[PDB]
Amino acid sequence: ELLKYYELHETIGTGGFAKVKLACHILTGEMVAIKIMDKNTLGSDLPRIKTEIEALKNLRHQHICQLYHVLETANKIFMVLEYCPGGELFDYIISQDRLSEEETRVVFRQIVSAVAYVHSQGYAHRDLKPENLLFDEYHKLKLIDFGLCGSLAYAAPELIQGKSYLGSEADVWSMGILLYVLMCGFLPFDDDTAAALVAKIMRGKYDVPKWLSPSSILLLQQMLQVDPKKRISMKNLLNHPWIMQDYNYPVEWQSKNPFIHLDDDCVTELSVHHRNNRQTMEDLISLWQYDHLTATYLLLLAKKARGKPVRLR
Ligand SMILES: O=C(Nc1ccc2c(c1)CNCC2)c1ccc(F)cc1
Repeated sequence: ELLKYYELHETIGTGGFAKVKLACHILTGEMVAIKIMDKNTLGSDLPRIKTEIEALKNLRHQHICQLYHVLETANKIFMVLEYCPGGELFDYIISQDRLSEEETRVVFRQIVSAVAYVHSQGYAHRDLKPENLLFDEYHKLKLIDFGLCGSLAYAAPELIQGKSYLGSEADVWSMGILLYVLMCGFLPFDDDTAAALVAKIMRGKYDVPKWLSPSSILLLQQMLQVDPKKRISMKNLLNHPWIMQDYNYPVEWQSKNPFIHLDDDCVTELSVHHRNNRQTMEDLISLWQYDHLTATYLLLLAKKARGKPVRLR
């Protein structure tokens, strides 16, 4: 209803919180994903989502899944998001059992990039797990659900015991757990009772498979220090020996597509369409409301990047 700015297609994952519906932006012809939140189901965590959405308006990175449009009806919230055909990182591992060191490295370098960018913008994800890591058609990673139950396995020990934590030192712990599951295909700390799970995280002791290389084991033990003072810093991680073991350059965390100025061709096409001049069109865009204009601009930008003509129907 009312979001007939879009033709609706397939359903690609329902949660008891938010469902995702596939869609097509009428004007641009561009494929999109729609996260459908129900305000009734949220309730005591609506500002949780509003703050999540407000962070997501200020993040423009190649490994962050792009927000196009927010739409809030009487009872529903619609997030219009970058289309990620490739699927989830979680489902990518379970199908390969585990990834090669060389492939984990390729993927890991992308997580580091997305996460470093986020930090530089003065945010921490505070939930890095393979269920938040989507793949595009070019098999590049995109980061989702910035939100902050079964994230207890990926939780930092100082986060567990309600101590004073830094959001980056936590993000580093999470990336250690993720690095483990990438190479092994199972969790380093895992238990049926959640108290014994909490015990193993504090103990800091974990299994090491025979297939793990020494540099791997060594990076893992740098990353899964219980004491946050002892954990590897984000700064030291970008140019780490292991990280640079195949592609001998540090992580390119800097946004490769910054929001700088508005694109000329997009502004001219929106001016002809919305039947007003360049300046009145530019002012209207620069307001960045995450309405249909923001979606049309950002999706015309997408169309331009593909080498398709910068035109609405
Ligand atoms: O576009 C998304 N996923 C997607 C799109 C197409 C297909 C899939 C996932 C998986 N089956 C093949 C087709 C997507 C993007 C963002 C998001 F938060 C949730 C889902």
